[PDB]
Amino acid sequence: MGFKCGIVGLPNVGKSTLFNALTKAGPFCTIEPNTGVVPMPDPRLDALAEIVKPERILPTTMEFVDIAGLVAGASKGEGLGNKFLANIRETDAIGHVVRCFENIDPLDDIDTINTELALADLDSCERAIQRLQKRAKGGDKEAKFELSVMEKILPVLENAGMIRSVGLDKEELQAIKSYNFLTLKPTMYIANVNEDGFENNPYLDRVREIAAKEGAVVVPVCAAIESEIAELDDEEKVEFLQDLGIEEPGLNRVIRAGYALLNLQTYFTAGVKEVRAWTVSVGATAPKAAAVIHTDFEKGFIRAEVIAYEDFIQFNGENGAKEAGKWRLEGKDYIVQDGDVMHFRFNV
Repeated sequence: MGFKCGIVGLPNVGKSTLFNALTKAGPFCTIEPNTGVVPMPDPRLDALAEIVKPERILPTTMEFVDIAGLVAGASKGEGLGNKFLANIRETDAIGHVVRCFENIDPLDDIDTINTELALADLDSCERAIQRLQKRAKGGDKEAKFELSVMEKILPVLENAGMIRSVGLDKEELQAIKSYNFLTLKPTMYIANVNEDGFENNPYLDRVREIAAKEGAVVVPVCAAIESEIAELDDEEKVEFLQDLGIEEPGLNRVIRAGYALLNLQTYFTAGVKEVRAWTVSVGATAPKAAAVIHTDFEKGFIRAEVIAYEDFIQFNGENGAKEAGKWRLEGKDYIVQDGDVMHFRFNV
């Protein structure tokens, strides 16, 4: 959708251990514009590879961005050259690291940052109201429509609330898109714990408590335990894992949780030459999905040949599934499903 999640956090909370784990680890694809770009870790790839035996395997990517600058008075601070807020502006969602062990209600911590986001949005909202008012006083119908949206979010921002928590409809969103409001960015909590934190943890519970209220995802990592795995060899690490019920780097969970947060889904193409993960927004039709591969699919699309991920696996590839009849022709309004194995036609 834009493809950036910004990692934010209070000064002593592991943001750093976590974003370095993420940077270390960034088949035959060379991605090298990577101030936080990583390959999506997706075990569907290898599972597909096992059936298909492709020469190459091409995951997709997730971009994370480590938000520079100081938090404590970001809103006032910006006039002084603080970039916390502008940095957040260049992203599409927010992964919000919360210290979830001792050395204080987690809410106070989370509030420290949300205050500064709401305060900046308030200032935007107030300044907009002044301009849009004078347009509307002059009969300007669009400006009356935006203003009325401003006037719904204003008192929410006055009270440190999030624009994302206001039930605005699509027309309403559409009209305020251009403000690039910070408190409208989707967010998930990255609850950072001790290598022994997952368990009976009053902190982590209170964060889950807080998230439940606003529909938010919470993803526990131990950035301690996570930063370890990260300065071992390619493979000189396997034996490190098993030692508990984490079957993979708990980091892979944060990568996938942020890919979701940006509303992204994967579909796959699979053949003897390659298995590739392809990114589209949730709810894309096949033609939108397809246009990701080539731009003439927009107009040129004829059909999608589609197998549900679960069938491709079960029936061992495309001739299996065909045999079992799980190989569908789908059309212009088919809504791509997570992990569909697709082949697109622009000829018979």
